[PDB]
Amino acid sequence: RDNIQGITKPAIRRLARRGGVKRISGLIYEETRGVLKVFLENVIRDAVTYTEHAKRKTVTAMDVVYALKRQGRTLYGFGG
Amino acid sequence: KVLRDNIQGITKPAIRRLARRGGVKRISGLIYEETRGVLKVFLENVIRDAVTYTEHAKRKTVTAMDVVYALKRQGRTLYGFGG
Amino acid sequence: KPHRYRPGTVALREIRRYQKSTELLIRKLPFQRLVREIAQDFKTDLRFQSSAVMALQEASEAYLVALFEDTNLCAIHAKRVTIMPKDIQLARRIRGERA
Amino acid sequence: KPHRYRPGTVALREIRRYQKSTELLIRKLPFQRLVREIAQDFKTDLRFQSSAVMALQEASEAYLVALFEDTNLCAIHAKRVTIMPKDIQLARRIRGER
Amino acid sequence: RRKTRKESYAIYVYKVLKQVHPDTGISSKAMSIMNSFVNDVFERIAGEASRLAHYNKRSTITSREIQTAVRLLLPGELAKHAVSEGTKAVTCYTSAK
Amino acid sequence: RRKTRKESYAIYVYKVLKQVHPDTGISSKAMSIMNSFVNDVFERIAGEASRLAHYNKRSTITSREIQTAVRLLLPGELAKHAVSEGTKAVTCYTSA
Amino acid sequence: MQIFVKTLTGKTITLEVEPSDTIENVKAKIQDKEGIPPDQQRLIFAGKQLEDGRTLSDYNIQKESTLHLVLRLRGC
Amino acid sequence: KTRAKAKTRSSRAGLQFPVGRVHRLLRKGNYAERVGAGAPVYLAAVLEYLTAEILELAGNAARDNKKTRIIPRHLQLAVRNDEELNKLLGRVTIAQGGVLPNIQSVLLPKK
Amino acid sequence: TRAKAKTRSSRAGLQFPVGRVHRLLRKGNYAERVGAGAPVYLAAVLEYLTAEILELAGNAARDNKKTRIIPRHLQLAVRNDEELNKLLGRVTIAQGGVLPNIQSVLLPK
DNA sequence: TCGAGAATCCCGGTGCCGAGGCCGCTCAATTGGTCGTAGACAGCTCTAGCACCGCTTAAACGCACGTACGCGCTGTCCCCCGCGTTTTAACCGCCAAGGGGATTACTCCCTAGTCTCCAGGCACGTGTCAGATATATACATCCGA
DNA sequence: TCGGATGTATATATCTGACACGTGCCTGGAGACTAGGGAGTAATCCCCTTGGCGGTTAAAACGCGGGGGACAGCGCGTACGTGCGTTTAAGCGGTGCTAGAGCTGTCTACGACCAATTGAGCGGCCTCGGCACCGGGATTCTCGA
Repeated sequence: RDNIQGITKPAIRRLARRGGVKRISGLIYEETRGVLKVFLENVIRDAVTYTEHAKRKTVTAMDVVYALKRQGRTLYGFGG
Repeated sequence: KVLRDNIQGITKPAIRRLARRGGVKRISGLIYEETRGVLKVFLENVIRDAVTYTEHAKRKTVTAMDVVYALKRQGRTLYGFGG
Repeated sequence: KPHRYRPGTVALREIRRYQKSTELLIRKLPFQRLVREIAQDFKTDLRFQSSAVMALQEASEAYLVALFEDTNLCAIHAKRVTIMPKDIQLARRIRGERA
Repeated sequence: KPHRYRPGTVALREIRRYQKSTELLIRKLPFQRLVREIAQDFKTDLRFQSSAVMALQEASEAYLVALFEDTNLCAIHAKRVTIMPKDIQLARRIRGER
Repeated sequence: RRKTRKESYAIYVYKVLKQVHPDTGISSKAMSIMNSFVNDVFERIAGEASRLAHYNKRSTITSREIQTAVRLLLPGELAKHAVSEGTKAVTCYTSAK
Repeated sequence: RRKTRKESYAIYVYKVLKQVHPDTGISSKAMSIMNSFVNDVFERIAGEASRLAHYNKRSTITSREIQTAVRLLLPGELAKHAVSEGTKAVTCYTSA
Repeated sequence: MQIFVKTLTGKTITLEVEPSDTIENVKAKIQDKEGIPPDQQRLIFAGKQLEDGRTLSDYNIQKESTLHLVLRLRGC
Repeated sequence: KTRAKAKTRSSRAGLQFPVGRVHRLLRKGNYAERVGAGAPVYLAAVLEYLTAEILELAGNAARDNKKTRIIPRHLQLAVRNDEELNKLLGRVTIAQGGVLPNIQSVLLPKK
Repeated sequence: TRAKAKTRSSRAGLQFPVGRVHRLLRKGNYAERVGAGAPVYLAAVLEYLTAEILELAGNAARDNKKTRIIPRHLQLAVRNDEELNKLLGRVTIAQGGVLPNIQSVLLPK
C-alpha cells in the first residue's frame, strides 16, 4: 500500500506556484512527501487519542479541530 | 532623576563576547547598531508587560514574580527565581 | 514556425492565476486513501466523517504553502532562483521544527 | 620579530573559553541604567527589586545568544564566514517576528 | 422527531452587520467563521482574567480583571478603543436602573 | 514575630535523590529549579485533564483523565513508562 | 482657515479652523453648528481616518481641502 | 403586588450582545468561585466592538469587488491587510481564504 | 476506640504527598468534583520524572569529579537527552550555559 | 525600433438553490426577597531600596600594520521548460445494507460535608568540611625556518 | 619536513561560608458517619457510512529540442584581526535614612440561593432574487524582425 505516491508531481508544482516559486529543482518532491507524511502522522495520532478517550468508533470533525488547536495551529470555519 | 543616552552602555566588546559564546568567528562593522535596536525592542515589550502586572495590584515596587509572569506570557518561561 | 514562449513566462502566468483563486489543489480520493492508510497503524477498523477529511486537507495545504514561501525566501537570499532541498532543511531548522 | 598569531586562532580560543563557562557578560550598572530609563516611559517614580533586574538580564542574554546562533547558520548557508545585518534580518523574518 | 437545541451568535452578528452596512448579506461559512472567532476571543479573555484573579489570592472576578486582561491581550489602538467602549457601557448600565 | 509558612517540594526531592544516588548533595539554586519544574508540569497536566473533562460533558476528573492527559503531553517512551508507573501505583493503593 | 466637509446627506458644510486645530476642537465646532454628537461622526481625508489624539497639522489638511463625513449607529 | 414589565439587561446598557448569556457562561465555565455584576457588560461591549470592526472591513472589501454578500475570501482580505488584526490572528488559518497577491521583485522579467 | 493513622502516601508506596496533591487539585478550580484515584496517579508520574532527571544530573556531576549538583549539571543532563530536550524545548535554565559545538567549516585547514 | 497571434476581460441572456423571513412553542432569563461573609479601610512595625564617599585596578579606547576574504568577471556544460500525443482513473449519478451514534429511564454507590484528634513539616539555631584561591610546574600546541 | 615560545592542565596547601542536621510546635491531614445526586447500564430508533456499477472526459505520463542558469576559476583591494600604550569608570566596603510592603481588626455592602412567570430565541417551511454558466467580441500583452 504505497498510497504516498498518489500525491503527484503536478500537484506539488501547483502548491509551489501558489506559494510564489518560479523555478523548481528535480529533488523537491521526495522532501515534500516526507514532510507531509510526518505532519499527518502527528495530527492523526492526536485525533485518534481523543477519539479513543471519547469511547467511540468514528473520528468526528471536532476532535480534529481539538488536535490542530493543541499544536498551536487553530482552524476556523469547521464547527469550532 | 531623568536619564538620557544609556543605550550606548552596551559596549562593542560585550556584543563581541556574546557573539563568541554564540559560535561566530568573524563580525562585520555594522552588527552592533542592529543588535542595540533588537535588544531595545525586546526590553520594551517585557517591561511593558511587567509594569501592567505590577499596576494591577496597587503596588509601587516591581517584583521578580511580575517579571516571571510577563516572561511566561510570551512563551519563554524561566526557571530558578520562584513560581 | 510554431509560436513558443520564452522559458519563464508561463511560470508567472501560473503564479498569478493560482494565487488569484481559492480552490484546493490535491485530488480528494488519493488524499483520503493516504489518510486511511496512515491512520490504520494506530487502530484497526476505523471510520471517518467527510468533514474531518476536508479539515485535514485544508490544514495540510496551508502548511505546505507557508513552508514553500519560506523556502523561496531562503533560496533567494543565497543569490539563486531555483529552490533546492537544502533550502527546505535550513528553513525547517530555523523554524525550530526539526531537531 | 615579535611573535604574532595568524588571524583566526584567538577567535577559536575565545569561542572555546566562553563556551566552557557560565558567568554573565554584560556589565551590571549600565544594564540597570538602561532598564530604568526604558521603564521611565510607562510610569514615573518606580522602584525595582534586584532579583527582577537579574532575571531581565538572564532572559535578554539567552535570547541574544540564540539569535546569534541562528544568524551564524544563515551566514554559513550562503558560502560565507562573516556575518552581516541581512543575516539577522532573514533569521528574524523566518522565526515569525515583525 | 426530537432535535436538541444548539446555540450560536448568529442573530447578534447579523444585527451588527445590518447596523453598520445597511445593504449587505452574509453566507453560512462566514457566519461559522465569525462564531468561531467570537468563541476563541471569549475563551482567551476569560482564561486570562481567571489566572490574574488567582495570582492575587482573590475569589471574585470583577470589571477590573477584565480591563487588565484586555490591556494585556490586545495591541495598542484596539486596547484603547476597547477600554473606552467597556467603560462607557458599564457607566451607562450603572446609571440606569 | 516569626514569618509565615511557605510550602515547597524540597523534602521529597531530597528523598528521591538519596534513593537514586546515595552519596550526592545538591545546592540551593538546583532545588529552586526542580521546584519550578515540578510545579510547571503539575499545572500543565491538571489543565489538560480539566479541558478534556469539559469536552465530554462531564463534571468530575478521574484516573482516566489523568492517563489520557499524560498520553497526550509526554513523548513516547516517557509516556509508556509513566503510564506503567501510574497504573501500578493505583492498583497497589486499591489492593490494600 | 476653511475646510469643506461632504456629508452623507449630500450637503457640504464649511468649517473655519486653523492648521494647529485639534480634532476635539473641530468636534466642538460641529456640535455647535449642527449638534450631531461627536462619537457619531468620522472624517476621511486622502483616504485616511482622522483620530482624536492628533492634530489637523499631522494629517496635512490645507486650504480648500475636502473631507468625507461618515455616520455609524452607536445608540447610547 | 404587580410585577413590572421585564427589561433585558442588554437593553439597559444600550448593547446588542446578550449580557445574560455571557453571565451564565462565565458562571458555569469554572473560572472563579464568584462572578461580579459588572464583568458581563464589559465583555459584551468588547466583543461587540471587535465584531463591528471586522464586519466593517469585510464589507468594504466585498463592496470593492462589486458583490452584495460576504464570503471567506473577503474576510481573509480584510484581516490580512490590517497590521493590528493580522498580529492578533497570527497563528490562525481561515478556510477558503487563499493568499495575498505578491511576487518577489527580482523574479520579474528583465528589461 | 480509634486506630493509628497511616498516610495515603504510605499506602500507595510513594515519596510524594498524596493529600497535598488532592487539596491542590480541589482548590485549583479545575472541576466540580475530584475523584479518589487521581492524586495517586499524579504523584506517581511526578516522582518518576523527578527520579529520571535527578539520575541523569547526578551522573553528569560525578563525571566532573564533584559531590554536589549545580545548575550546569542539570542543563547538561537535559540538553544531552532527546525526549527531555523536547519536553523542555521552550524553557531557559538560569546559570545553564551552552553545549560545546563548533561548525566544521570554521575549523582551520 | 516595429507587427502578427494568443490569452484575458467586459457584456448579455438565462436558470437554479439557498438566504431571508414567517409561525409556533418550550425553556431560561426576570423580578422579588433573604442571609452570610469577602473585602475595603485604618493603624502599626520593621525591612530593604536609595543615596553617598573613597580607593584600586581591570577593562574600554584609540592607533598602526598586514593579509585573507568578499566580490565582480568570464567561460562551460547540462538540465529544466514548453509543447505535442497517448493512456487512465477521478468524478458524477444511482442504488442497498446495516452498524453505530444519539435518547430515555432506572438504580446503586461515590464523593462532599462535618466533627474530633494528633503528628509531620516548617522556622530557628549551630557546627564543620567541599571547594574556591594562590602558587609552582609539566605538557600540548602553534608558527618559521 | 624540525624547534623555540606561549597557553593550558596538573598537583599541593588553606581557610571560609554554605550545607546538613537537631528541636518545638501548631496547623493541616487522617478516622468515622451521613445523604444525595452523578454516572453506568439496558433498550430503542434511524441516520449516515461503506460498497458497487457504468461512462466520460479532463488530467497525468512520456518524449524531444534547446536556451538559460548553476558552478568553477581568477584577479583585486579593502576592511578586519592582533598587539600596544593610555584613560576611564565599574566594583567593593562601609554609613543613614525613610518610604512602603506586610500583618491585624472590623464592619458593612454585595453576591449566592429559591419560587413564580413570561417573552426571547430556536426549529420547520417556503419563495424568489443574486450569482454561476455559456457564448460573443474588444483588449492587452509577448516575441520575431
